[PDB]
Amino acid sequence: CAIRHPCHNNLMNQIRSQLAQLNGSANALFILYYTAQGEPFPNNLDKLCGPNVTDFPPFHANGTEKAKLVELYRIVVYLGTSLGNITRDQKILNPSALSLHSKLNATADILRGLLSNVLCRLCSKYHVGHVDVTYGPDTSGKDVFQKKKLGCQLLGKYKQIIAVLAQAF
Amino acid sequence: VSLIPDTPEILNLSADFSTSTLYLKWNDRGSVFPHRSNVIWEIKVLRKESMELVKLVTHNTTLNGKDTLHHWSWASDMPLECAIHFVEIRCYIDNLHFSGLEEWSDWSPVKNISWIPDSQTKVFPQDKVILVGSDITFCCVSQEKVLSALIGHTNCPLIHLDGENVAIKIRNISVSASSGTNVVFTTEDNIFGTVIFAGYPPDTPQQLNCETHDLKEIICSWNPGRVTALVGPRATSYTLVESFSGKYVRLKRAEAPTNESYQLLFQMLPNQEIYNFTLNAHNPLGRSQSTILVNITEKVYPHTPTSFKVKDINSTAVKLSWHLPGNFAKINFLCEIEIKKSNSVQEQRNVTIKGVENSSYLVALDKLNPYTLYTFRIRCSTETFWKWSKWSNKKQHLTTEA
Amino acid sequence: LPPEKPKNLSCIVNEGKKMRCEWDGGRETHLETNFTLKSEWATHKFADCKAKRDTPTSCTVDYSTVYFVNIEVWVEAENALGKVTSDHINFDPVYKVKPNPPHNLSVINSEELSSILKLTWTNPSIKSVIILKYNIQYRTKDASTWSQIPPEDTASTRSSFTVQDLKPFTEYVFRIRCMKEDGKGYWSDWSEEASGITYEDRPSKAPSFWYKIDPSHTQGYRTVQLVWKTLPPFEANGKILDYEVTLTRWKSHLQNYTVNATKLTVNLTNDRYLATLTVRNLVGKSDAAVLTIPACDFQATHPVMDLKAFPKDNMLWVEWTTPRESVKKYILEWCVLSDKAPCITDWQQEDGTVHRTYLRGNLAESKCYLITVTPVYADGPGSPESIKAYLK
Ligand SMILES: *[C@@H]1O[C@H](CO)[C@@H](O[C@@H]2O[C@H](CO)[C@@H](O)[C@H](O)[C@H]2NC(C)=O)[C@H](O)[C@H]1NC(C)=O
Ligand SMILES: *[C@@H]1O[C@H](CO)[C@@H](O[C@@H]2O[C@H](CO)[C@@H](O)[C@H](O)[C@H]2NC(C)=O)[C@H](O)[C@H]1NC(C)=O
Ligand SMILES: *[C@@H]1O[C@H](CO)[C@@H](O[C@@H]2O[C@H](CO)[C@@H](O)[C@H](O)[C@H]2NC(C)=O)[C@H](O)[C@H]1NC(C)=O
Ligand SMILES: *[C@@H]1O[C@H](CO)[C@@H](O[C@@H]2O[C@H](CO)[C@@H](O)[C@H](O)[C@H]2NC(C)=O)[C@H](O)[C@H]1NC(C)=O
Ligand SMILES: *[C@@H]1O[C@H](CO)[C@@H](O[C@@H]2O[C@H](CO)[C@@H](O)[C@H](O)[C@H]2NC(C)=O)[C@H](O)[C@H]1NC(C)=O
Ligand SMILES: *[C@@H]1O[C@H](CO)[C@@H](O)[C@H](O)[C@H]1NC(C)=O
Ligand SMILES: *[C@@H]1O[C@H](CO)[C@@H](O)[C@H](O)[C@H]1NC(C)=O
Ligand SMILES: *[C@@H]1O[C@H](CO)[C@@H](O)[C@H](O)[C@H]1NC(C)=O
Ligand SMILES: *[C@@H]1O[C@H](CO)[C@@H](O)[C@H](O)[C@H]1NC(C)=O
Ligand SMILES: *[C@@H]1O[C@H](CO)[C@@H](O)[C@H](O)[C@H]1NC(C)=O
Repeated sequence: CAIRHPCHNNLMNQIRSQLAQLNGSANALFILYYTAQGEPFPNNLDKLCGPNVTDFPPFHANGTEKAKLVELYRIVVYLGTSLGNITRDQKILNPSALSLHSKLNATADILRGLLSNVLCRLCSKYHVGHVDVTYGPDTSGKDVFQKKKLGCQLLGKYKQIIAVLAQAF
Repeated sequence: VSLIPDTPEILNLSADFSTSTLYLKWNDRGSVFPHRSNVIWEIKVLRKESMELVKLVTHNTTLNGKDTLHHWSWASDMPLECAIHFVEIRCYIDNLHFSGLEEWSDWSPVKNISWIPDSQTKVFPQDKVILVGSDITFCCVSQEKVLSALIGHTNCPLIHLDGENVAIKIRNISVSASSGTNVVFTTEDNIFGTVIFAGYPPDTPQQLNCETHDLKEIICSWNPGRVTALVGPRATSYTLVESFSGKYVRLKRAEAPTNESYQLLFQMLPNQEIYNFTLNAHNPLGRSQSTILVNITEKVYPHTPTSFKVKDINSTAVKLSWHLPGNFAKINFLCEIEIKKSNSVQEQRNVTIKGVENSSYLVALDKLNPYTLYTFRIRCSTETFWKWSKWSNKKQHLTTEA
Repeated sequence: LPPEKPKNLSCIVNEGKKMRCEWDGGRETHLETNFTLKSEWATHKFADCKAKRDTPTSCTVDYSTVYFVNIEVWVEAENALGKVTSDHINFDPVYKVKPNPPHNLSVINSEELSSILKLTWTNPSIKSVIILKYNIQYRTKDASTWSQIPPEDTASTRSSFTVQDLKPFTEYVFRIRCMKEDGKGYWSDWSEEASGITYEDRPSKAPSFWYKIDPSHTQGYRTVQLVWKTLPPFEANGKILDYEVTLTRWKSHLQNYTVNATKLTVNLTNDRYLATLTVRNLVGKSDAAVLTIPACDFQATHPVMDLKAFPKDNMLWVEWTTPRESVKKYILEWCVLSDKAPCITDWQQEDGTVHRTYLRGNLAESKCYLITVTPVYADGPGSPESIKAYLK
């Protein structure tokens, strides 16, 4: 892992507080997103912004701490990539909104912080050395309506998974 | 006798699914008819199981009894990927030297085109940009029943098509927002929709004038008119081109929080003395332009002097020396030095100074009093009258008295 | 001249903005130096803080601050000859957070209760991340030193607090600041001052009063003069509305008056009477005093002996020997003997136990005052005595 200096010891409480803040910021970001997306979206939320994604890393609550941390690392990597893509798409489509972009940037910063913390913990405790990460395509493009729908569904799934992780850890 | 024209045959038919238009071509058998009789060709465009939507007529004549190809195109109001379209043609010859009756010829054999599904998109068109107030029809092809459709939370009525397809006729659309309005088709368990863009043509850029700070480049700015309501990759792009020389520069819209007025850099060409600019504006809906002719010598705006000192020898009073960047070695200057007394009076005087290289300048004075709480201030102009240069930092360095 | 280690490595984080770290200067070393601050997340570093040459005081950071993530920061200074680095520390930026003061402080009074007050405020946006503890200081309308509230009460995140054991009709000012709960961190600035006011429950113990009578005007008909002092605006507990005095005796008299002023003129008979004075406020249930007016013909009834009044110092101190076993109260009067003009008298009430006191008036110098002491007994006042005394 090429650790420069040993980590702290309160990493568990740190990542718990980070997960709580992530749940809160994710709820707020989802509200802002389905409020600022458009007019036909809030009326048909159950069909447009359903929490169903064709590909998402699963999570096992009954698993061990090491497996839970590995799954959390994979999930936060995927969430960071998808959040960067969605932020780029939203900046391209609607440059007027600013609070949405600020919330997206804050969420990305907190996600990167949690990623660094969990990597530090996993490399200082179990000495995993290296992890396996799979990268995919953009999975959203060439269609404005499909972009919007996929972004809203991804944000809903992210809100659900962060509400689950807040209680899991 | 009864003169019946020969039944024409359709050579080839095609369609452009991008802009939803049809292409028809045929060759009249003029080689058989030697006379130069006038003819008329009528083309009927019938769709959705012989509905006879539109009928056109084209008046032509045989070119000296020869066979030449004629091309005819028409833009359909409904996307070609929504329903089938048939087309047939027939002719009626009218000979001036014929005595018998003349009837209409039989219709050409049927020639239809059907769009085969090659993409996953189900609503047409896709990301179309039209003028505000234009009439457009949206179609949604699918295999299941459609419940309703709505764009501006209106729930407009829907019309039926041949096979399990529906369409909506939205007349006199309204102005769209930064994002296109969603034309969704609520199915039983899914929702398919697209976006439409309604923008205005680019307004003519008014207030097009520009001066120069130095004889090296020109900065010509302007302001747009009415907002086109189009932001993103479809926004307008202004381009300034030169008439005589032909050089052109392009403005960049990278950063989103843009300024109110758009400036533009244009490097000066060696020894022209005459500038005749012509600004261009592009947009997927329209275009505008505006020209202006200025004299770069008289349209000059000097810069404020920086890093100047107030000191001289024990002789007569201070000879100032200011620094002014740029290239003015050919033209002279008219820096008016305003001297102010002890909050009592302020006399005015101006002296001419020839241009020099990119360095400081030199000037002389004449019989200034002792200290008397004197202060200095300079504002340069030019022999050609224009806006005077901005004021610099005031100094009050006094040559020793008594 | 190598610069010494820039030690003492002070650093502070601010809420809503970026952090900044400080250091020590050392000797002048007569050479230009550029301090290069460093950052380290133990996994990835960032840009180095370059201290501006015009004012190289703390730092100029560029990265956003994130909590619950440790970071190692140290100072690096180097002149034209030599290189030396400062020590390293590992701290959490969540502890050095300096919160914002609460805003929109509100104060509302309670009904029928004067000591109990209510204090409501609004917590800042940092209440969701950390636990805030409060420190409230209160003082009266005009005070130099504030009163500290025991910090053991305001030791948790709360939106409202109730103050008690307060005096009625006393305006008070409040202010509050907040910081982290565990005591680690810097205190926030003081909030805006909010005024308040208590209730007006009930007046003081008794509005003491004294009667004045003239001789027989028309064959036994005598005029009585009732006068009383104004209660100061700390015992009346509210604005004075009106005074109410009742009088009844001799099987036939029963009256009540609501005169707004202190002076009222009523003509009574020669028979005795019982006085009872109340002062009604906006609440009610006032207190009542008592006074016994004597009969027609009474003798000296134990006059006062050994009366004295003297200077030394700055106030005429009256004194007398202890009277007989039965004495109710002392109410002495005094006026100045002005030439070619009559005198108007003032008065004040004293308890039965007190035998020496100082008068409270607006006396002047180089004047002669005739102080008369009237001993009040159970069955009417006694024979008074007078004495003259200068001021200076
Ligand atoms: C429309 O045009 C198509 C041509 O694509 C016609 O389909 C032809 O039908 C004849 C006899 O029905 C066949 O011999 C050809 O092989 C078909 N061509 C194909 C499949 O490419 C069709 O008949 C025309 N008319 C209608 C109503 O669809
Ligand atoms: C298309 O609709 C717009 C508004 O929906 C119409 O604009 C109105 O026009 C009337 C008179 O023509 C005005 O009194 C209104 O103030 C206009 N309203 C707005 C919002 O502009 C427009 O006239 C319609 N087009 C046609 C051809 O009728
Ligand atoms: C700039 O030079 C042109 C010469 O080509 C002047 O003439 C204009 O030329 C453009 C060519 O696109 C025409 O569209 C204009 O109608 C012409 N104008 C006239 C008055 O003939 C042009 O006038 C010059 N610019 C200015 C500002 O005078
Ligand atoms: C554009 O500006 C130049 C410079 O001011 C003008 O050139 C001047 O022409 C007058 C003749 O009327 C001469 O007396 C000056 O000496 C010239 N100034 C120079 C050469 O620096 C030129 O005439 C202007 N163009 C027009 C069309 O008026
Ligand atoms: C305190 O009450 C005032 C009303 O008296 C309000 O202050 C507003 O605060 C917001 C955001 O801080 C500003 O945009 C408004 O301009 C303020 N004034 C008004 C009249 O709304 C608000 O209710 C409270 N503010 C705070 C900081 O607690
Ligand atoms: C320096 O250390 C002293 C402790 O003696 C104290 O003033 C503070 O902690 C430090 N101050 C600065 C400005 O670094
Ligand atoms: C600061 O001083 C150092 C001396 O070692 C020099 O190398 C550097 O260029 C100076 N400027 C900055 C911005 O660091
Ligand atoms: C005063 O006495 C009169 C006697 O009838 C009575 O009517 C009135 O209510 C009394 N007022 C008060 C304030 O007690
Ligand atoms: C007289 O009484 C009235 C209330 O009836 C009130 O104005 C005040 O107590 C008195 N007036 C003055 C001038 O003091
Ligand atoms: C004053 O007293 C006399 C008694 O002789 C009588 O007129 C009445 O009681 C009083 N009059 C007034 C106006 O107070």
